[PDB]
Amino acid sequence: GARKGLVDTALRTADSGYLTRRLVDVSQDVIIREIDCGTTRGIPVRPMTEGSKTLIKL
DNA sequence: TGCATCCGTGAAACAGAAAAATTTTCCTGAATTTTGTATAAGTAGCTACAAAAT
Repeated sequence: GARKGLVDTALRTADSGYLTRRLVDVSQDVIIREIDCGTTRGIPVRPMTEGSKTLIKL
């Protein structure tokens, strides 16, 4: 096991860093620019509730 | 035509030559001090001198 665990590690290290690096690239400059905005629509929410297990107190 | 493969990504030659270069020489030339040298007064000195304070 332990080996497996190891070599893995040695990898998913990058894999992450990699991401962000994308993420940040794609999501790089949504900067708050502006209080005016407008609109009154949004979106709903509800606790996350796999099975009666409710993951997240709303 | 979805389905092959399949690009290519993110992770030792020489001798004889010559001609160059270069480079030491020169020289020189001039340019550039210094000094001589005047220079010319004015001088600031300086040296007596005089009356009047130790």
